[PDB]
Amino acid sequence: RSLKLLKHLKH
Amino acid sequence: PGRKTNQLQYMQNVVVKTLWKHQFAWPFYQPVDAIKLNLPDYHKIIKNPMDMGTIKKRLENNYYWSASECMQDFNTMFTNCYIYNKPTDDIVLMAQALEKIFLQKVAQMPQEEVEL
Amino acid sequence: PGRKTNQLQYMQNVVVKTLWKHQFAWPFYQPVDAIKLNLPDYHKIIKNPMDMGTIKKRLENNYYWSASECMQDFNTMFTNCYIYNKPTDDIVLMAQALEKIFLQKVAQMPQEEVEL
Repeated sequence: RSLKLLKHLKH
Repeated sequence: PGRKTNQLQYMQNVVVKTLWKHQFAWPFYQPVDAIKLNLPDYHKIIKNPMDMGTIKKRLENNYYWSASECMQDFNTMFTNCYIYNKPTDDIVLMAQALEKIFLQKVAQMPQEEVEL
Repeated sequence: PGRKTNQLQYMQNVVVKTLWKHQFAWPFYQPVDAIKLNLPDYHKIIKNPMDMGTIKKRLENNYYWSASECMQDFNTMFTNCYIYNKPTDDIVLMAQALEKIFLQKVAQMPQEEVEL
């Protein structure tokens, strides 16, 4: 449920 | 291209200042980069991108003529998030929490816009 | 050949439990998916991936012979994050905050390991 968040975090 | 107004000062020093410090604001600090974030359908779905970093810079650069524009940019930023993402995604729940605070502050903004 | 020890019970019911509840723990709940997340050099650099979901499952299924092995997995998880990301990235500061709590909990673990 957090994938876009993880993407934002990493990038 | 813009002005100083009482409502725009409120958007900058109350609305944006509060939202920027919120624990859920960070996904909205920068434009969505669909290449780096691996979102190949983002621009197909979203034709009017907006983010809070752009809104903040517009306020700091006196880009806006009226607070109505800044409020609409917030509305666009939030609505884009709901259109693109699933209602169960955490980012949507974060956007909703931010939008409620936005609306609470908008309820308390000076009601007549006055150039300063 | 795993075991059930006082220290491993502490790792599960204090260390994992405490860290999972922290607001910074969510990037570590599942293995890093380098393809989904667009990190194409991730497995070239990180050859021993680890995450807190794996650690939790290992404790729940008596995978470890000693808590020292579980502490090793936590160190791998934190260090992978320190290795792969750049020094000023937010995720590194998040991992540092989690490691600080990890070390505080480890300091309060029973010092001699006894099989139950």
